[PDB]
Amino acid sequence: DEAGITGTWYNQLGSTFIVTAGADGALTGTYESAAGKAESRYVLTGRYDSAPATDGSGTALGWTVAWKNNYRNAHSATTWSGQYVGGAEARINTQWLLTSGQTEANGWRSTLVGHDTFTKVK
Amino acid sequence: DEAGITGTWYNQLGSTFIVTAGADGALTGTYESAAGKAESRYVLTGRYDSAPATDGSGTALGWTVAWKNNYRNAHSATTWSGQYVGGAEARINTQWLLTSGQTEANGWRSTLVGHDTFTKVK
Amino acid sequence: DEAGITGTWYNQLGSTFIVTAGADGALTGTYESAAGKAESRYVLTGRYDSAPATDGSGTALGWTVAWKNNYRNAHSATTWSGQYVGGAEARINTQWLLTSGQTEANGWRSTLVGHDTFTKVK
Amino acid sequence: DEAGITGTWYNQLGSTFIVTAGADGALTGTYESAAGKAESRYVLTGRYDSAPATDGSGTALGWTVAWKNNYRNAHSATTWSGQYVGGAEARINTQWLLTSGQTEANGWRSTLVGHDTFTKVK
Repeated sequence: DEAGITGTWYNQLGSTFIVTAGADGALTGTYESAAGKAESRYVLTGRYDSAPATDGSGTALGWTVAWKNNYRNAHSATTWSGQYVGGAEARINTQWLLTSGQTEANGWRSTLVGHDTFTKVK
Repeated sequence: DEAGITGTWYNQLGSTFIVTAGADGALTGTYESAAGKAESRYVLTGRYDSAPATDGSGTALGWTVAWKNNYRNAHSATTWSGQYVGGAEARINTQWLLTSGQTEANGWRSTLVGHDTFTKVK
Repeated sequence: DEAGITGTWYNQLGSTFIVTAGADGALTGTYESAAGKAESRYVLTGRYDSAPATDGSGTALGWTVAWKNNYRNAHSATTWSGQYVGGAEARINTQWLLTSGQTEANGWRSTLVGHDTFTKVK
Repeated sequence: DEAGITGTWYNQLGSTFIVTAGADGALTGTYESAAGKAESRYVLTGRYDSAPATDGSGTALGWTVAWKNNYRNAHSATTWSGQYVGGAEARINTQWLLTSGQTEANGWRSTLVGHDTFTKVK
């Protein structure tokens, strides 16, 4: 599934995730968000299970983007946790957490949760 | 906060997170879980906001561990999203998502959510 | 939106949510899950914002089901948090948390997170 | 555990949750938040597993508050999912989701996640 994961993915928001999966579990790449306080591409890094089971289960993975690049600093970071499912309609199904830098008093309002689905077309 | 983040952290479960923060936002390191289907150390990678605001807000960050190393393969990955708060009781406050590889039919039961707090002592 | 919310909704799993919205914010009804350790109907109760803004924003709401009825006891409860959006393709968009009764030591593995979308057809 | 749950609970934010647990799984009561856009008391309703297992596992429960009362309308609702653990340091351990009414375009930024722990003292 190194082969399966590596490439360009798109989510339902129009965001673009470009990733290379390394042989021993690394994910590296760039993320471009169609939504929020984001412009251009941001570095991403993450991990995947390089030896998934072969019972039709997906391949567990995750990655993080900190929302800082040369154009913008959104004082926040998102992590996506999910799985890759291969085949003719290959998908990466995720849930994510977006934490923004807040005072310790405003900690309760720091973290958004949502869900993105990534496909190889759009 | 490169300085502040780099080092060894412990959570309320007894887990140990060793991390180096790089100058332009990288987090690399190892994670050893006191809980779950985990043995020894696992690679982690993530990102942090290398230029946080200076109003007392924390520093947004996240990282991922895929639960595969030479000893075990738990067909799963966790991502932690949170923030570093510095000072005499420095903390990394997080929420996490743990996704396990599942059939597409069992997707609804794939992802656990929780929260860990990391400190420099314990 | 009392009118809009009251009725029968279906999610992407084939589950059926029957609800009455009361004038001062109550939600009462029954839930029948197509997934998991569930049979027949279960009581639900919840709340909604009975005076939403009129800028095209949805109507905030939530409800809980404890997974006990005469046929089954799954020692667990789900809560759905989300919003009702009206019109020709009316939707209730939700995120949910499912907590299962666990020992205090297994607390970290107690809570699943996911997302359901409800429609008036299927 | 009807007995155990019924009463007044306090969380780490100073919020106060007053609840009655009914014999067949109902939770009714009032919630007063020390945090956020909240004043005075708000209705809550929820459910609990009225027949938990007796292996030391907690009692699964959840409830919802819509943030509207005579004083304020915050166009939002929170749901808490968690468990009651009895004994000399009785606790209700929760994760919560707070959804705010948003346009369908801003749906991705609608829902906060966090965690509250409730105790019988403070």
